[PDB]
Parts: sequence; C-alpha cells; structure tokens
Amino acid sequence: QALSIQEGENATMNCSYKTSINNLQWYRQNSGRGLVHLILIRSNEREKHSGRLRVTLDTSKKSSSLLITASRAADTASYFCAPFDRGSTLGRLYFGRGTQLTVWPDIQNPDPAVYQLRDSKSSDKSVCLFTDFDSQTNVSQSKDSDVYITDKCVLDMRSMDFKSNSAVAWSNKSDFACANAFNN
Amino acid sequence: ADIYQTPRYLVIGTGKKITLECSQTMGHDKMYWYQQDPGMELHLIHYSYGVNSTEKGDLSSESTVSRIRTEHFPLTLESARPSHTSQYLCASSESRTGINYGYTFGSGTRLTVVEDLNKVFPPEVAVFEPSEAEISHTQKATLVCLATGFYPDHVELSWWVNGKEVHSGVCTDPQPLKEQPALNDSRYALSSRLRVSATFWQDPRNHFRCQVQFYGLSENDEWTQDRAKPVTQIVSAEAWGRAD
Repeated sequence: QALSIQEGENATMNCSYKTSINNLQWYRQNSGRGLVHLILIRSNEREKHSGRLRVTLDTSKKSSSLLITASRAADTASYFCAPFDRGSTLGRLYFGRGTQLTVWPDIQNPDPAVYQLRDSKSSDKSVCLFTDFDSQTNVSQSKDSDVYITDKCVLDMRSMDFKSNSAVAWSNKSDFACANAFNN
Repeated sequence: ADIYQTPRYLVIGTGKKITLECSQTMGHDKMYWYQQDPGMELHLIHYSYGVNSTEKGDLSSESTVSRIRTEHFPLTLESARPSHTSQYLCASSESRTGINYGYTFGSGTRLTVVEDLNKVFPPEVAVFEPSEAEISHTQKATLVCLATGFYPDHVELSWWVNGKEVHSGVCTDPQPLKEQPALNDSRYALSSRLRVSATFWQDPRNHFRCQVQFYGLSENDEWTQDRAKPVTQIVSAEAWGRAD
C-alpha cells in the first residue's frame, strides 16, 4: 500500500470507513511521530481544496480520496484517514490504517558508482557505498543473512544545487568485497 | 502555541511506575490519549471533557489519567509489563466554530518495557572515511557513519563538523534495521551519510564527529552483569581530514 513517486507528480490516497459520519478528516504523520491536521470535509460536501490538497467523499460507498498535486520532498509522510461521528455530546475521531508516501527528486546527472570506504580507526571493518544513481533504480534487499543493505537515501547539497541518492551495505564475513554486494 | 510531551523516549524494566506528561498552553478544553503500536494504527485509550472529567476509551489498557488543571493531562502506568511497549500520543481540541475541529497533537513518548535487562545494549559507533576513488571521479567526499549492535530501538544520530552540528549534505536511514530479523529481541543497526567537497575533506585541519545519543537504562536500575551498565549515554566516533 506504500507509495513512491517522483516530485512534481501527483498522489491519490484512498480510504474506506464502516459506520457513517458527519465529517471526515485527513492527517499526516511526520517521521512516525506527530500528526498534523490537513483538510476537513462535511457530510454535505463533495469536494474541497486547500492549495495543493484536493479531497473527495461519498456517503454512497463510504470512501474518500485525497489528491496531492505537484508534489514536493516535504510531502513525504504517512497519511491517515479519520472519520468523526457523534451523538451531539461526544466526538469520537477514529483513525485508519495509514499510507506511506515518499516523494523523490530528479537526479540531474546520474553517475552510478559503488565504493569501498575504510574505518578511520585501525580496524579491518569496511562499508560499501552505492551512490549517485538515478531515482528509478532498485536497491534490492540482500538474499544473504550475513549481508546488510540499507534502504535508499537522498541528501541535499544546497550550495551546489545538487542532490544525490545513496545506499550502504556492510557485512561481518572475512575478505568481504563490495564488487558484488548490491548486484540486481 | 504548541503541545509538549515528555519524555521523548523511555526504556524501563517490568513492574515499575511510569508517568507520561502532556501539557498545552492554547487553553483547550478537550484532551486525548492515543496509543499506536508498531502495527501502524491509532487507538483511543483516554479522553477528558475538562477538569474533573476522565473517560475510558475504545481499547482498555491498565493505565490511569488525571485532569486537575486545564493545561495538564498526565497518564500513569502503575506497573509496567512488556505488553506496554508502544507509542503514546497526546492530543487536544476546541469547542468553537471557524475552521472547526481537527486535533492538535504532541510528538509522543516512545516507551519500551523490557522483560530481561540483559538484552539492553549500547551502540558501537564507527566513521568510515570517504573513498579516494570517489574524490578522484567526483570532486566530492562522502563520509559514512554506522551504529551497530544496540537494543532497544531508541537512538538519535548527528554530525558535527568543527564542533558545530550540520544538516547540509546529511542523510540518515528513516529506520533502524534488524541485525537478526527472525529474533524477537534482535539488536539494531543504523547508517548515515555526510557529503562535502573534496577540498574540504582534504584540509587536514577539519574535524568530523558522528554522535549517537542512546536511550537506555537509568542510573539506579538494578544490574549485576560484567559489562558496563547500558545507561542512557552518548557514543561518538571521530575522524580528521587528510591532506593530499
């Protein structure tokens, strides 16, 4: 259900609920911690905008959709759907499952490369760096429990108007060469 | 004007009393406690309509809430068990209309209760120097920091160039990975990256420190083992630019 897109592309998050309501809300969770309120749609409403946020709702099927237009790296988060029903006094707001959105940039000049970097402390430990690859490249998890490979990671060097992706791989095996770690 | 909860992280043993603080200065009447597992879903455990109102939620835990002042909504766990390991999120709201409703949220406390304290381990930290092959072909230098063998989950990694923290050119894994995925009590690893210009790394007078802040045992938590007590602590590795 997770969702990876290129920045400037669009994103449709869907959501479904059981017992009918009078008010539906969307939130985003930042870095698996704090939630922030995004938009709110009444029971007698079809559509709403809040700049780049576009929300639809139907009480006919009990489902909702949020559209983000012209996406940014800052949109990366996890999106929660949240129904609100109450018998006047209370106001129990419930939360849905959640949908991870990652938004990646466009790499200007890809230069895919894998390097071995050695430990500053006199030891024999080393890591592998797969770096400077374009944003439609797959980093495959290892099919070898002795080999650890991280997920992808975008770093920004603003002073140079430059970005790059990376992933790291290391092992505990003896003589471990980077020459094949990663190989898709 | 925000909504603050303390502490950000907590690891304790079983059978201990926990109080999670939550305060707000916006002056709202309604406050809420939500719990969220590494399952992914949010669940309502407590809410208050105001001072002298406390109410059980959707799913019943063994915890208690108190509301003696509009600002504070503390939450107590009288005895801790591993069953309690989760994230606890505090929220608030208003009762007047005009951009009506929606909750404000704290940042949460991430709590882990451990059965066996001998499972707790601080991280080892190492800094790997940028490849000279990279420098040659790219005129940039990428430092990698690696924190290994820690348990439980709760760390915060940062970079320090010449004594000041930096954010430009840094990337850190969104989440730790499990060193032994099939084990309940598996220890974790985490990597970071810091990219600078080659001329900067090649200045022998620059100084680089990867710092890992670890949340762990408390000063007094019992401990009868030979390794040093895995208390909350900071573990660093450092490296110097190499004139070339």
